[PDB]
Amino acid sequence: GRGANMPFTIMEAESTSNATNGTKLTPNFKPGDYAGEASGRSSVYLDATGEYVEFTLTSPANAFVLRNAVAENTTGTVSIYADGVSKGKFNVSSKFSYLYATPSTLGRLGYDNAPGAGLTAYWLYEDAQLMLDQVYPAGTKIKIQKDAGDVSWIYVDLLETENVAPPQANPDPTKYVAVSASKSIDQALTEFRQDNTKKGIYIPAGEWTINSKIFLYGRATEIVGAGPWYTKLVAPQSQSNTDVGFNISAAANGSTIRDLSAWGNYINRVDGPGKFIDGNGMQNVTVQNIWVEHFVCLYWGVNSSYNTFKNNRIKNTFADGINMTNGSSYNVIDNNYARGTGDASFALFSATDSGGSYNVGNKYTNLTATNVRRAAAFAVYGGSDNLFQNLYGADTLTYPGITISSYSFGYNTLGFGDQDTVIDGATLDRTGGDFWTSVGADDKINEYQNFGAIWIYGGDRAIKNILIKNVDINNPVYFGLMFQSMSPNNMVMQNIRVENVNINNPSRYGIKLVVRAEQGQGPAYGGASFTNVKVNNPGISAIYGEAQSPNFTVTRVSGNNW
Ligand SMILES: OC[C@H]1O[C@H](O[C@@H]2[C@@H](O)[C@@H](O[C@@H]3[C@@H](O)[C@@H](O)O[C@H](CO)[C@H]3O)O[C@H](CO)[C@H]2O)[C@H](O)[C@@H](O)[C@@H]1O
Ligand SMILES: OC[C@H]1O[C@H](O[C@@H]2[C@@H](O)[C@@H](O[C@@H]3[C@@H](O)[C@@H](O)O[C@H](CO)[C@H]3O)O[C@H](CO)[C@H]2O)[C@H](O)[C@@H](O)[C@@H]1O
Ligand SMILES: [Ca+2]
Repeated sequence: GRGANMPFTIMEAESTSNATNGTKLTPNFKPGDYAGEASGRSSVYLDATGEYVEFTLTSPANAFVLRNAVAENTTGTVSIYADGVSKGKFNVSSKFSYLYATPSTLGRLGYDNAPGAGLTAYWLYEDAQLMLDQVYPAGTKIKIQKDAGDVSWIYVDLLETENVAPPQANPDPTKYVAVSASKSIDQALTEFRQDNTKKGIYIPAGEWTINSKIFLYGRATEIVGAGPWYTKLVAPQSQSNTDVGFNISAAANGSTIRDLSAWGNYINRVDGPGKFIDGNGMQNVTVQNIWVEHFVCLYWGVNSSYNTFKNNRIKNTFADGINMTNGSSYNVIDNNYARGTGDASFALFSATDSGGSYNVGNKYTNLTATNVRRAAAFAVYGGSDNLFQNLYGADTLTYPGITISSYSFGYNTLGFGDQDTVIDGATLDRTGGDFWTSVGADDKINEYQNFGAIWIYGGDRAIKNILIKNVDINNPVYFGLMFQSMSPNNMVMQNIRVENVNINNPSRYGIKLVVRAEQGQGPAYGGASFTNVKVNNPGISAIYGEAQSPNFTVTRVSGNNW
């Protein structure tokens, strides 16, 4: 009931509703582990010819996405059956998975694709997409099976199913110049610009190369596809880390991109390039119903305002999904789905290194973000008057479900401003995790620093006016809520409120006031108010750190069972 409303249905392979003659992993929360990195922290291991997982369709489907893990540096197949009749072969491959690092060098996570001595493999799961020539009814038994000739072994994590409409044709051949076998995207855009009666271009079903950053200028431009399953923009797969996509300047304010998919060719993170859409001051641009993969980001906006991001799918990128800096204001990020982003899936960063003030007035609504391969599902870094509402986040590999931080990351930065940053209506399932190193740390349980479902981090910038309300935190890895001040700046927390929050079976505490994260770090400064904040069945205590935090005040307004 919370998050994005998407046309596809996700079914976990390990659900005991599904018959299998293979191996269900028992869950853990461990990076670089096939259960830890899986959706729902488990998957079904198919290991020998004839092993299968049998799903039952709850909704008709003609298209299927298998999130899976196969061996490093292999491509192959796994079989799919409909009611016991074999119907195709998924094309599975570890070409975009397996990024290498070390427990002590987790800052390199996402950047290094080559195996080497002493390196652990992370980011183990990738996706295979398959469309079948039949719409199958609900109640169909869809069997994922390892036949002779299929890959040696495979971890089956989940299957999304979708009933995909037929491809939409050119809305009007007189108003949209058509990409074709003889006409490239670039050429169609030239003809559009040069003929004032055209509203833009139509990209039809098929696979179209994008080896370029396509700049949209001149006037508001409409870029329309036949559907994400049918219109595929394809970065050249023979190459790697090719910066392609769209750049939308202010000349093309009011432009539209919709109903297509873009398949990148990145195999590791690169900082600078790699965004599918570049927003430099763009305004009133609508990005709608696109499906992006294997880019660094879907979108990175710079001082772009009044834009709409609606119904998109962001899967398997190497850094953020959607992020915005430099006074990017009054944008609507509504009804988007993210899975397997390589950094925070949905974020707002008030960086001012390009002459912009606060990110203000933005709305991040009906969002779903799972399997965050690094950092948080939702991250808010400074800003003012920004709303995060009706969110579902789950299975972060390393970090909180929600990060609220005034840390500059080394840039010219504004902290939180005069109006509340609000987080209203969130469900976070199995969020938090392990990252960085915990040398000299208090409350030390392992090699790493441990992160609660929600992290309130005072950095080197002001941290104030934060309202967290109507949040359900189910089985966090460690804590529900975690308050932490960076030393030595010791920025004081004012006007933090937590209302109607349930923390269900946190393994350690429901509330952790960080006392010494690291050598050189001290307790948190400021305070926070608590109303109807319920901690149910903690592992150790309901709240940790109160007595050791003399510079932090806990205001128990009412309703608190701790
Ligand atoms: O305005 C800051 C710069 O943004 C771009 O750089 C990004 C990098 O800084 C980095 O961003 C981090 C990001 O992933 C996020 O989750 O956490 C931090 C704060 O929210 C960010 O610092 O990596 C991103 C992906 O490669 C970069 O997009 C611009 O390219 C750069 O010119 C700006 O200076
Ligand atoms: O995955 C989180 C981000 O990683 C990178 O940014 C780093 C900062 O988050 C930060 O990390 C600190 C870490 O070194 C250790 O000291 O713990 C601190 C808190 O307990 C962390 O805040 O600082 C580093 C230097 O600026 C950054 O390397 C990526 O740049 C960013 O994209 C990620 O979102
Ligand atoms: Ca699973």
